[PDB]
Amino acid sequence: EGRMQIDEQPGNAIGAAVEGFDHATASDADIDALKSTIYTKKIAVLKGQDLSPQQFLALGKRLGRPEAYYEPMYQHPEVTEIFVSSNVPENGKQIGVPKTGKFWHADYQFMPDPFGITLIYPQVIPEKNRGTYFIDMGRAYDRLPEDLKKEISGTYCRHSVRKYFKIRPHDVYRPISEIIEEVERKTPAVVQPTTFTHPMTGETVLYISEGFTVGIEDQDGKPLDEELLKRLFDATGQLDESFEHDNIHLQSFEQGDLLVWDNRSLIHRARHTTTPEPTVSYRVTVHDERKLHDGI
Ligand SMILES: C[C@H](CC(=O)O)NCC(=O)O
Ligand SMILES: [Cl-]
Ligand SMILES: [Fe+2]
Repeated sequence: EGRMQIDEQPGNAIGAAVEGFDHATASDADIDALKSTIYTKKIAVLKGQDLSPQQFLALGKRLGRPEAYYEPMYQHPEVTEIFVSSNVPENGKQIGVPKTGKFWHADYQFMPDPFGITLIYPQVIPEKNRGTYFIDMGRAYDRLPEDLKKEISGTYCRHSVRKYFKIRPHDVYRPISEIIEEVERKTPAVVQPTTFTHPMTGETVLYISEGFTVGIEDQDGKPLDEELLKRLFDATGQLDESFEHDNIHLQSFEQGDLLVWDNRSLIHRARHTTTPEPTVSYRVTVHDERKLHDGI
């Protein structure tokens, strides 16, 4: 230990690069500084990581408690805790699930107890169309018009996987209404405060995403017209299919990079499939020392 170096982007710019990180030997202070960087700079890019799937899980265990994805078709064949996004067949077989995350979302936002930290370890990186898009929803909250902050004050949002639940191999020949009903039973919509206070930073986070947030309700639980959600999606940059909105950050990476990011503050989205270049990434998702927000 005592060799890790963190290079934060200047000022309010998102992100930091982390050199000399070895998960097997990092000190307690090293991990504390890395976690502080994640919560403050939102994306930490670990450089020069050459890890097996088993070692990648070991690295995640240094940061928190891993949770495996609740649908197992996403899981790595050797490591249940690794979620695999892949469109490269292996021995002709589909590993993980292709073309995941083509919509704005925070990970597990449709679940009652979402984890605070997402780790992505790219395996196959497009030459041209690489990277992941991000919006910092605490910064996006701050940039809302004052009256729009007022309009969501005291409201609650409903989040559900019902739009982007992916058909599974064993769903073939089932009637679609059966699958729709099963999703509502297995993963019922969850209600969260529209905004919450980040336990680590104190920031107010606007916890919505176009992909999972399906309704908004007033302070008494009465459903509000979803045009409010559309206006919030619009203001925060989530309806811009050009990805030019000022809130949007394109995070690129190179071989050996490993992204660790704040899954309270950030929403993210895969790029458009503007090229046929494949993507393969391994994901570990960990709970840290606090719940997503104090109301959980
Ligand atoms: C529905 C998504 C997975 C996918 O894009 O197929 N869930 C990812 C997550 O919430 O962690
Ligand atoms: Cl794109
Ligand atoms: Fe995701």
